[PDB]
Amino acid sequence: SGEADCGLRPLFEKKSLEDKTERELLESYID
Amino acid sequence: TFGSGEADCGLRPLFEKKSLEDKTERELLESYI
Amino acid sequence: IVEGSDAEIGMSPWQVMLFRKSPQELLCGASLISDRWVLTAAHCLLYPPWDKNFTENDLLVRIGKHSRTRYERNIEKISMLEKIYIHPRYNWRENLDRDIALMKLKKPVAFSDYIHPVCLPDRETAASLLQAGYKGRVTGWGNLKETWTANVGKGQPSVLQVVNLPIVERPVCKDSTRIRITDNMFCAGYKPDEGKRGDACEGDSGGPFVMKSPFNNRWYQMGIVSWGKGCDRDGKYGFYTHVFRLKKWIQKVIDQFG
Amino acid sequence: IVEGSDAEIGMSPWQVMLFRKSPQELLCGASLISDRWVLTAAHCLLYPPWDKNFTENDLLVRIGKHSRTRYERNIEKISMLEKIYIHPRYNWRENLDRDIALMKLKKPVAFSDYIHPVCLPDRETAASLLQAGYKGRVTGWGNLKETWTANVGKGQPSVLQVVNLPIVERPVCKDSTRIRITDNMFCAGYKPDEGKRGDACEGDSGGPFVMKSPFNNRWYQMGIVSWGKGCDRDGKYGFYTHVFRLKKWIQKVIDQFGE
Ligand SMILES: *[C@H]1O[C@H](CO[C@@H]2O[C@@H](C)[C@@H](O)[C@@H](O)[C@@H]2O)[C@@H](O[C@H]2O[C@H](CO)[C@@H](O[C@@H]3O[C@H](CO[C@H]4O[C@H](CO)[C@@H](O)[C@H](O)[C@@H]4O)[C@@H](O)[C@H](O)[C@@H]3O)[C@H](O)[C@H]2NC(C)=O)[C@H](O)[C@H]1NC(C)=O
Ligand SMILES: *[C@@H]1O[C@H](CO[C@@H]2O[C@@H](C)[C@@H](O)[C@@H](O)[C@@H]2O)[C@@H](O[C@H]2O[C@H](CO)[C@@H](O)[C@H](O)[C@H]2NC(C)=O)[C@H](O)[C@H]1NC(C)=O
Repeated sequence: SGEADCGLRPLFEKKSLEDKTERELLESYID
Repeated sequence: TFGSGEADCGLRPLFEKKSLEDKTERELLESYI
Repeated sequence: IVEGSDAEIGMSPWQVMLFRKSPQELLCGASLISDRWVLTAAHCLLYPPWDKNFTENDLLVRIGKHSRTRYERNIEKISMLEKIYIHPRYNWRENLDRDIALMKLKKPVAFSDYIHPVCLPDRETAASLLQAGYKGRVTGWGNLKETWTANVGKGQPSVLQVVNLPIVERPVCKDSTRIRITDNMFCAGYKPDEGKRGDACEGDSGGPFVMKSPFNNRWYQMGIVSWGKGCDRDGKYGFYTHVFRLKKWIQKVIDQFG
Repeated sequence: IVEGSDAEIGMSPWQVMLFRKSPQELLCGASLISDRWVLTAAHCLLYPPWDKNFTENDLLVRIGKHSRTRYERNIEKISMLEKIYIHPRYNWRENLDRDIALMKLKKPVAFSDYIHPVCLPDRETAASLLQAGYKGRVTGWGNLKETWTANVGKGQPSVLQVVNLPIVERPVCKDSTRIRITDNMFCAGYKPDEGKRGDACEGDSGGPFVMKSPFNNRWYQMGIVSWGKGCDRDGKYGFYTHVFRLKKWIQKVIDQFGE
């Protein structure tokens, strides 16, 4: 088990916090 | 001839000199286009 | 990881460390995809060229870690292996095609701020995110620099390293290697143009290549570090195992042994 | 050389073997351009990355050999080196740009059926022959197969190997490497969708890349094996030191340290 909640980080997505570079990932989607 | 034998460089005694063609030099010649 | 940075605490809770029991040496990286399953690269377990042939007992796993040295009490977790599953069509003789493997932990691991599984992609996410230009994130403990010269001692990271790499166009990388790149793999890495440097090294093999879906905010494991070359004498791009492409197999194994 | 064939006696009479004086070990390949001058790869003599930093007295050279095993009675010649010259702008930290060095023999070697100097291209020969698709020849005692796994033992050729490789287009070459290729070098090799296999290896470094002029039918040394990747884990094409591009330095040295 764990799939229902997979991919969600306790110290980040769960606390509505971003890590220092994930923003950079999102931006790559927008050429 | 800078020491060497410039005047005769590139001509192998056992091939170009004896008018003999080595096994694969033709493959090289064919690539010229 | 070359030109990366220190991972923040709990930034990659699915991070797993593959070890050899004796002598206790860190071998590869891997990812937590559930309480009892761990994903890694096959050549980390079986690769005759480097005298590698491991069985469930030779290995040991460490989850939740952030510092390679310091023991993190009540944070990291060790786990023995119950069974090793290497994809049947894994071709190590030629191109490391289908370079993937599953490892079932003897006992499930408890999740926490430092331990949480990562999602596997579904058709829509793979098709949507696995595109050239898009960036993924690679993490691991491989060397911080060149390892083609002598000595293994230097260049070992003290804490988990992280770096974001863009997905490369299939033809662009097929032209970067004399290695047959199958559909079961994809390349990633910056072209020497782009200023931004950063890359995965051999010691990062088996670790995860993740992307954060902007559609649901969940991190997905799109690939497995199959061949990082940041630390080699040369190597334009890194090779990764296309996870979605092998999901059918991943499910078959899981949907039968646990 | 990987996937090549045995050279014929006297086929590459300008072939030179560079040895470490002690312990005695074969290091690189080289070519005879005169009776006192030998051309080779700079990283063969100096390459800190691999504990290599040789001077004239650390080396020894054998000329006219066809077999590495048997001693060649009245054929091969062994010679010491008076001085070596590594290109001043030789870059070993980044891309082996200007990977070239000259070695002057203690005494002139005598030409024969088995020892003859190769020519150095002029502007015209270079411009006429250094073109994508055109094939050149590579010779050497590098390994016959994969050398990225363990052991160095197996894979050593008993006789000089030879292989003909096509010159590769610069942009195409750059697509295969992350090393900054300069105009003082070129690449060669077949495409993996080969109908033709064959490549130079690390052991062939310093050896010559020759082309026969269809005009005066002489053999010219267009390049120097700088980085052959045939025995490596990967590597689409090899890197050769562009000899004509560096001729001014070659002639300068020869003109200043030779009679
Ligand atoms: C590889 O080639 C030489 C190796 O020379 C020496 O022998 C080898 C076997 C090894 O032991 C190596 O460590 C030795 O150096 C390297 O030599 C050059 O670099 C060194 C280090 O910087 C130079 O040493 C300096 O010398 C200065 C002047 O004192 C010297 O003066 C003359 C040289 O002009 C010598 O003959 C004297 O004996 C005296 O030592 C010092 O002020 C300075 O502190 C330092 O000691 C050495 O002089 C250099 N050699 C020359 C003459 O060019 C070379 O650097 C290296 N190449 C690589 C790997 O990059
Ligand atoms: C990976 O190792 C397999 C097991 O190897 C055996 O056990 C090791 C601990 C060591 O003692 C080694 O010397 C043993 O061979 C290996 O399987 C082979 O060995 C088993 C056990 O005797 C034998 O039943 C089996 O037939 C052997 N395999 C064959 C058909 O050659 C396995 O092959 C190896 N992986 C590969 C493919 O390299």
